[PDB]
Amino acid sequence: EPTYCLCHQVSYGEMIGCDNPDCSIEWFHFACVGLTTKPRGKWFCPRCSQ
Amino acid sequence: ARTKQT
Ligand code: NA
Ligand SMILES: [Zn+2]
Ligand SMILES: [Zn+2]
Repeated sequence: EPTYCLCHQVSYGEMIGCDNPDCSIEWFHFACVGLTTKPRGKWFCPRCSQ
Repeated sequence: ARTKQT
């Protein structure tokens, strides 16, 4: 099973993809990045946003 | 944003 996110765990629940094509993680669990609902438009992760 | 359900 592939792992994802800042937390390095398997996919679960809703996930969000980072819009930096060079992102090293790519997919994140909503709660790990402080989200309850889908943001509109492009989104970048905390490592990409700084 | 792009999202998926597991
Ligand atoms: Na990292
Ligand atoms: Zn996570
Ligand atoms: Zn990123």
